[PDB]
Amino acid sequence: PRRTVVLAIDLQAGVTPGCFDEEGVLSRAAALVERARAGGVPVVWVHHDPVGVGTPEWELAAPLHRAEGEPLVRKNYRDSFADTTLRETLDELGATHLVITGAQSDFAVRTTMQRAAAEGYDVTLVSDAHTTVDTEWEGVRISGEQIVAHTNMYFSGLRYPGQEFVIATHDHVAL
Amino acid sequence: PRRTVVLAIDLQAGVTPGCFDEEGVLSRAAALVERARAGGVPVVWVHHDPVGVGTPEWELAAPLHRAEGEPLVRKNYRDSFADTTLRETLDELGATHLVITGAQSDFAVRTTMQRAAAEGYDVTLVSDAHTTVDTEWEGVRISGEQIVAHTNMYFSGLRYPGQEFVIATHDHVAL
Ligand SMILES: O=C1N[C@@H]2C=C[C@H]1C2
Ligand SMILES: O=C1N[C@@H]2C=C[C@H]1C2
Repeated sequence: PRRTVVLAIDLQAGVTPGCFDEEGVLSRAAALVERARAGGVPVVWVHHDPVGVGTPEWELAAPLHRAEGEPLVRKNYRDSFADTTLRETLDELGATHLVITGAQSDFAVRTTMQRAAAEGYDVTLVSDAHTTVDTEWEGVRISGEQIVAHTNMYFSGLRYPGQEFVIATHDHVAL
Repeated sequence: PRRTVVLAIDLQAGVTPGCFDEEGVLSRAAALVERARAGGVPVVWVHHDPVGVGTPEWELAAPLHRAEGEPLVRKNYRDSFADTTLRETLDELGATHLVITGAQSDFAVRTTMQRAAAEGYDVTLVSDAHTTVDTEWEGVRISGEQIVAHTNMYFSGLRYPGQEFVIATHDHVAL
């Protein structure tokens, strides 16, 4: 019995500013959430507490809004499963398939989606609904755009025995 | 009781050719393995069977050589723990800390090191002893060099409760 859950990670006012394609990604994530709501697909929100619990920066970035009855999981690390209520929350919902949108592509999203895969979930990465910022290391710059693209490349070929991984845009993903 | 194990991933003749800094990375991985051997630190080799089991491409890339008594784990997926004897092998050795070198940075290395973190290991990524190739996706090119650099950036800040993650060069890593 496949049950899909939309998992929206760290889409917070203090996280998304300055990210690649910021307005576009936030708009498509919002559309995805609305599509899920209309289809009766559960949405689970994840917030990174070190952004500053109790501050406006911690709250959802516009135009995102949490609806009544939608779980919210708070975390202190990149992995949304690490020392959190996520697994318990997903088990209570009977989730088998996670549709992931959020930020940042190379940190919380990267770590959570691979953890999800390791735990045995089917996972769909929403290719046009995650983002991050430009960075540089070891004397080379890597743009947010490159990281998003490389992230989608990686996920499109990800495989685990008995598990299914799908890459799709926000308007194509099967909910 | 911290026990360090050097985990050398997919350093195969059919994998490394064309990779960024190919000769350098292979030479430093070899040096690391020799340092580990001299220090009595166990080395565990991982080979990707889909490279072509029984073919020369599957075997270790020069100048790497496996020593007597060094375990070898065979796998079919990016995650070296997925449907393999890795965990059993590491448990038998009492491993608590994994020092990771190998290829490719963005596939088998990326997936194995994050899985290792999820499983609860302390992990050290050997910053100058992993590599991959240039690629492109969504109309943007990302060089092997950029992927290696971004991989090291990611790992340097990785955190889990009660776990330690270290980034260090092959000649600096504590064995
Ligand atoms: O990807 C991410 N989301 C939170 C802010 C930075 C990391 C943690
Ligand atoms: O990183 C990697 N090592 C093997 C060849 C490609 C992936 C699997």
